[PDB]
Amino acid sequence: VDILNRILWRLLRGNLIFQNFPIEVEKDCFIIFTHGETLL
Amino acid sequence: MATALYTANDFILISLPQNAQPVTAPGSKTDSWFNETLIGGRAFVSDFKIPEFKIGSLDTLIVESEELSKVDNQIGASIGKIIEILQGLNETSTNAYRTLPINNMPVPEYLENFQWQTRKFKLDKSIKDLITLISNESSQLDADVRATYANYNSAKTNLAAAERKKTGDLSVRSLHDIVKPEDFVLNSEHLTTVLVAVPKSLKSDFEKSYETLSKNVVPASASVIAEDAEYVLFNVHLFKKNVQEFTTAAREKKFIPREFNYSEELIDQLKKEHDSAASLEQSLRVQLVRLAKTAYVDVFINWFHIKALRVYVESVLRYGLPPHFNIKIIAVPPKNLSKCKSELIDAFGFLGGNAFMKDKKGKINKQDTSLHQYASLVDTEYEPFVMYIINL
Amino acid sequence: LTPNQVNDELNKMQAFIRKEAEEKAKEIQLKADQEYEIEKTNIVRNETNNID
Repeated sequence: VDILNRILWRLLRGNLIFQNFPIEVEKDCFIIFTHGETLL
Repeated sequence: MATALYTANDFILISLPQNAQPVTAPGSKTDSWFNETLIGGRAFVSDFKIPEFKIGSLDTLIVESEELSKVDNQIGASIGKIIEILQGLNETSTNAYRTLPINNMPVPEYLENFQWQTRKFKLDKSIKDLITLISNESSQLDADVRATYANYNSAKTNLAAAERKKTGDLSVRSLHDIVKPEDFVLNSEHLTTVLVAVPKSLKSDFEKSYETLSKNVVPASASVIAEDAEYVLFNVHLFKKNVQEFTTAAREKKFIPREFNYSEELIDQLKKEHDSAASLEQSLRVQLVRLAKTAYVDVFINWFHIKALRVYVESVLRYGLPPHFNIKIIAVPPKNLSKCKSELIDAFGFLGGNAFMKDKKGKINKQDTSLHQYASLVDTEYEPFVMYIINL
Repeated sequence: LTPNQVNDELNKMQAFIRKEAEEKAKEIQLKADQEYEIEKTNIVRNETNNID
């Protein structure tokens, strides 16, 4: 989750609202809000 | 902080929205704050107001930033090599070409009068063509400067081989500038001349031996025509058949024969090789020093064209509207960069993030990690507002 | 986050979306006029030679 947050923050320079909510191997959810287009 | 510092000023290029206000001095003016407050007033501000450009759509916008980052780094590297080709040539020694004119206007003075250059780069053209034109120009120019410096290095190597042949050390050397019609005889074919490269100790040994090496050896021919530190170079005349006996007999004594005859074409061609090699290195060096200096300026104008573009497009991506921005180039005096960078972060940082913000300073370049490289193509550490650091 | 950050990021967000729609919509309609003019000429040109 943290490395996906960092890679999407380095790809979209800012431009995102990244959340995570633990699903209750352990896993996790994520919401991105890719504000715009052409990187979707 | 630095990356090729001589005595050149360091620059920070900033852009902001026109609604932005500092929080470090509330109610103050941005333009006034840069000159007056900013690092104890020793901050020299220069204009650097970049015009509007054709901005793509949202999908195309991501791809426009990705390319600006790459192309920026290429041009920046390539210029670094050109400076080096000069440094090595001794055309840049104390200081030269980082403060030197850029079309009859010094580097710091040129940035202040730099607002966009309408030399061939137009605002009736697309963004895409501007990145392709500028980058092509920059690559192509570097490749010609590199091809001549490679050829020059080769050319030095030929000349060096040649001087030693024309006199120095004997092991491949045959003389051709010390000819004479009697110390070097060959006009029919009966007589010929063999030259013998003899170590200094062995010089007496040759003067005694020369006659005995073969039968029919001409009298008193043994004289040192040329002499160097390691070796003494002799001429002896003898009959052509006898040259085989002479050479083998010479090698037992522990001399080393160097074979050179007095054919006219031989003498002429070796002499020619020395001359032709000096003329190639000479012409080349004059065109090559000239070509780099001419290349240097062009790649300078082109490096700043990308940064201006890069900064503009980025500003659009991060702040949104207005598309009209308040943009400056601030000249930092050497080693105050870190202190300058921090002050700007505190004031303006809230605009681009109220949580995406941390304190930071200076510029560190690495291949250890990709963090801290301030780029939109690889993952870096997110700056709180658009700021790019230029090191000269 | 902060209230200020989230509204700034919402005002930026829809500004791009409206802008992306204006910019694409311009190209479509700019090409639609070139297409009108061409196709009208072609249809005549073919047929006036037939009447001839």
